[PDB]
Amino acid sequence: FDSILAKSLLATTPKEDEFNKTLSTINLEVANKLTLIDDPPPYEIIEKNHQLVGRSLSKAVLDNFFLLSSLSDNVRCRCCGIKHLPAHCPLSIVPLEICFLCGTPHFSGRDTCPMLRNKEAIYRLKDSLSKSREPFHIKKQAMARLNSFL
Amino acid sequence: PFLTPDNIASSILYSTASFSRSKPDRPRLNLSLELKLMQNELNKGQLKKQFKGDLRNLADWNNLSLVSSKFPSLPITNLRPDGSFLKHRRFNEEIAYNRQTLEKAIKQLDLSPDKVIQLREQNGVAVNGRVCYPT
Ligand SMILES: [Cl-]
Ligand SMILES: [Cl-]
Ligand SMILES: [Zn+2]
Ligand SMILES: [Zn+2]
Repeated sequence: FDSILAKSLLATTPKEDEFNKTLSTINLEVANKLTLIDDPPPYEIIEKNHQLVGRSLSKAVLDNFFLLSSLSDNVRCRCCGIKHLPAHCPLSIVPLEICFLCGTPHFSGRDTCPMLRNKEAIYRLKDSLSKSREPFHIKKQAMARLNSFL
Repeated sequence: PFLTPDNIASSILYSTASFSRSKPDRPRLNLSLELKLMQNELNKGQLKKQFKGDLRNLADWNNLSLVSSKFPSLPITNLRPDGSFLKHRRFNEEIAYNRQTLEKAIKQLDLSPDKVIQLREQNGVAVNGRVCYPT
């Protein structure tokens, strides 16, 4: 009889009141002390328990964050690489960094920001960029980046 | 809201920078998480579609992990955002092993008829085709 595998067969994903964004906030600050701009989307998002942040999260903060869910007598979750409670994966509460252009968390790239898929939006950023107080060589480099989408 | 005349240019460059295998540690949004999922090859499988949208839409990870642990040989690159996956070689054999263990579990557990039905319902897999859809 496989006692550990049984845990996964009897397990049910948490509800809205369990393993929620509250634990994302808690583990984030815990993980930070073991080594942040906390924020409070016009489309459907699957996972709602992600604490959103306005700064980068180092590999150390992120690795410590995942270890906090470590739990013995459990199999290694092949998604996050942590032995954690079944159906309670820390990837669902990992804190996410927002893009200041759209206020949503996504990866850096050419076709990842929702705010750079419409020419009307790119122009609005070009006008805003003209009012920047940043060094000229950065405003120049950023202005070109916008034009490269047109 | 978060844009000001002191970070708008930096935000445009920071948010649009593309990934470079030659220089992978270049500061980029959620880089630590992107590298963690790249190492696990979750960006090249049945979730690659999602790596260009909101990270809160990558997948229902609570379920992806629950499925991945029920099928040790199921390639993780097969899991889909909702928990579905492309049937793997040892799929038919694992459902068999899962039922035996499940029944043995119910025996040792002092459950109630309504609760016994749920546990059996939780592990049902509808194989519509190339893809296997659980629950
Ligand atoms: Cl662990
Ligand atoms: Cl200027
Ligand atoms: Zn996990
Ligand atoms: Zn964005």
